[PDB]
Amino acid sequence: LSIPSMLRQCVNLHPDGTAFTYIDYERDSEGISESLTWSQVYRRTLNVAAEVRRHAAIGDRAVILAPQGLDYIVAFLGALQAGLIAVPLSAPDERVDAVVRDAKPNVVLTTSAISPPTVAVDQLDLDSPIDSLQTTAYLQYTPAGVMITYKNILANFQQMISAYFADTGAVPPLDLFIMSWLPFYHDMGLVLGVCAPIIVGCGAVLTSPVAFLQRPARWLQLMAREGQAFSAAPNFAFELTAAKAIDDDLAGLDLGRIKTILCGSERVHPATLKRFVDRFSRFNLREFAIRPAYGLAEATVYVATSQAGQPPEIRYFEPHELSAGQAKPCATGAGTALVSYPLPQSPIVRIVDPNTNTECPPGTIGEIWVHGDNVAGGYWEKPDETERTFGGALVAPSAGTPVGPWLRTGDSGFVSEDKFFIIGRIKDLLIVYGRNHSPDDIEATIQEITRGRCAAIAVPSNGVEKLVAIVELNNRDTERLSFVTREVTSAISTSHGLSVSDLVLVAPGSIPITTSGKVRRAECVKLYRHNEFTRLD
Ligand SMILES: CCCCCCCCCCCCCCCC(=O)OP(=O)(O)OC[C@H]1O[C@@H](n2cnc3c(N)ncnc32)[C@H](O)[C@@H]1O
Repeated sequence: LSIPSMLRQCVNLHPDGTAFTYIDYERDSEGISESLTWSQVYRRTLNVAAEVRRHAAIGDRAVILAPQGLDYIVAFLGALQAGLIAVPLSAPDERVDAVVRDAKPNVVLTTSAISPPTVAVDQLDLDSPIDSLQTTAYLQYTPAGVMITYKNILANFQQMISAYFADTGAVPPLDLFIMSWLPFYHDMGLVLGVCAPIIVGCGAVLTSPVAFLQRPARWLQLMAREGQAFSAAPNFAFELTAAKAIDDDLAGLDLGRIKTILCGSERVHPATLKRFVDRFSRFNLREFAIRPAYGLAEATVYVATSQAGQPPEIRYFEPHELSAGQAKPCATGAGTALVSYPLPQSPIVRIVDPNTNTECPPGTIGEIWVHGDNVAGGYWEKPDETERTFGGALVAPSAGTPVGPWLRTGDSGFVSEDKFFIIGRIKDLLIVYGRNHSPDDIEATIQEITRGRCAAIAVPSNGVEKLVAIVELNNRDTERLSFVTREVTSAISTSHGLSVSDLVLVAPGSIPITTSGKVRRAECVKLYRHNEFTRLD
């Protein structure tokens, strides 16, 4: 029923079984380990709940402001245990205090090392020998916090276990262990790192994303520990590992026991997936272990994924018609490549015209709408924004299609042969002469000339959008730069039929990224308009 009730059931069945293991690469370059059994985590969870009962009541919000690590886990788990609506955030910012005022928490859960009462859970006697809600568990973040219920989580996990383990009858192997470096304050990292261990019943090997960025090879190492690994990562993280990994760190590594590596949170590029398998197949990586996965925070986390026992399937479509709005399949190798996503059984996906609230015919591109019990009930204390995002109603629905409520994802997609495809985020698209061009395709054209980071943004000017590209380039003459500017400009002209209004050659690190690495094409637009970039001239 509730995460607290399942944790308590993990303690009954397997008191001394390992639950959470955190590898800390901060002091030692090769990492220091520490593990808790189900008994130890429950005990810390109970102790955090006691200190929280002293400051807040059932229904109050508890903001979690801690670095990655075991203390984050018992802070989050201690909140739900005391019947508080947890609020996972990142440790220090103005957009952190925007949440705090939107959520109005009655307690803050912090660490020594970093009006409402604040608790330092590290300084609490967490190993000292010795209620929950049943609807709203936590908010996932004008800032808008998604309301996630235990019914939301459980339903999504049931949809997940069924799709991810369809070839083994929705039963994961006895060997399974979760491995994640994803941050706990993000959709994927929190459900995979903190919740899945308890709901699934396996242990977790966890670390920080700054440790992965330092040395992306630790990801492969930790996955290859005893058992079958279940992990996840954004697309570019697959790139970063295929690039900056040394066969010396991978000395005598077995990757054949890996069970699932999810690729999600951003567009999945076939080019990136081929590099990953072509490079780590040497160490026995099974390619059907790579599972494209689509989702939103508004759906708890999961919407669709690739078939269980097969490697990712790739489809090909004519690029010219794609911009026109039409998906016309073409021969293998020709046109744009897109990862096929089988239309999910649960939740269900439909492609809808955002202007007429009516479904699109197959091959026609519209907005992705989602329906299912994993879809959240709305945004915390935001009635109007909840109506816009969650109040989707289908006009004259097709046979077998509910009329509502539908979650409007803001993503472009289409169906082709009972498979559906994700083009990209609508507001991030570039419209030029009625055609739609996606930044993921543009940057893929640049990212293969420069092999650095990019961002293809749309700057409005006197009634039209103009293509601007921020191109990170290595800093270590005034020619050579011309060869690159001229190279990329022509590569965008011939591959996309677009003119580059401005190419900003910046130093490495200039483009805004996340902690896991998603390029922030949103800020870039105003950093450009406010002339915040320094060019290599
Ligand atoms: C057995 C143990 C249990 C497993 C536990 C693991 C849990 C994680 C599994 C689900 C992974 C699903 C990605 C989560 C998206 C996210 O990270 O959540 P969120 O931050 O809300 O952003 C969402 C927005 O990102 C874009 N996006 C996301 N996936 C995209 C794609 N495959 N292709 C293209 N675009 C894509 C899209 O635009 C969307 O709207």
